[PDB]
Amino acid sequence: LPESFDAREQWPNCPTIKEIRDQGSCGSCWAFGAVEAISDRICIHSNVNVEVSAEDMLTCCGGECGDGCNGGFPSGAWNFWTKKGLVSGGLYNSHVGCRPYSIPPCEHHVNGSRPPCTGEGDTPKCSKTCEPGYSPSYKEDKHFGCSSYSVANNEKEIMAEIYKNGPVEGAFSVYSDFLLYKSGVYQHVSGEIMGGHAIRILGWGVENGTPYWLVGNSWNTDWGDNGFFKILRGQDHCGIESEIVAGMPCT
Ligand SMILES: *[C@@H](C(=O)O)[C@H](O)C(=O)N[C@@H](CC(C)C)C(=O)NCCC(C)C
Repeated sequence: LPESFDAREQWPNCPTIKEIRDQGSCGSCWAFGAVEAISDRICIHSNVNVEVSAEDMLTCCGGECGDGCNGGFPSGAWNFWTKKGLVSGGLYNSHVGCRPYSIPPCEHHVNGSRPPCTGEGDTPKCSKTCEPGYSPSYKEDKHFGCSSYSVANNEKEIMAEIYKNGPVEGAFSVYSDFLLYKSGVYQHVSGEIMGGHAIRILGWGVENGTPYWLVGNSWNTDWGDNGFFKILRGQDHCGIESEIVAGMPCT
């Protein structure tokens, strides 16, 4: 394994790997970490560029994944992918894919032209139909996964998984001092705990002797380092290595 690795550069033909989405005022991170990583993997193991609908995951998985905008279980989301599959769907107001995201983007602890995020957003309905003008039908646009698994709390194994199969989904404990992240390798030094937050890990590296994980957040591009952040690697820091889930697309 190399000292550094960026999935964005290792797979130039898979643009989704470098895109950052916005969960809006909804606790749907569990669904985003998943559909983002899944999109990357569908592109990596079929070389087809397709943005998997976060809308489909968040609204149609049900209790098996948790409680919609109230939070969910990452590994459950990958399970739903292997059971029911996922349709395509782009960004809010994009009109791309079968089911585009229906929750408006917002400012996540930063100032901007967007409305501030307000954690109070309800889970949209599970509508099994594609937006008008889209083809094929909801049923026909389903992308299925052929396996759903959990990577061990092991740095080398997690690095190996990403190295061979692409980005994975993970989760960590967010503390108040993380909200203001801008650059460098994040390390929790103070602040109360805000709760668990699922994300997408697409690589690793070392910055001034400090090893880290290259992570993609779901709070838009004006947050952090263009939507991404780096976090201490090798110490299960604030749980970053304790909940790694991924899977493979059917061929
Ligand atoms: C993520 C978000 O910030 O939108 C969201 O809070 C979430 O999925 N939280 C869960 C923690 C996981 C990432 C480990 C969560 O709290 N859900 C588990 C409990 C639900 C009420 C079923």
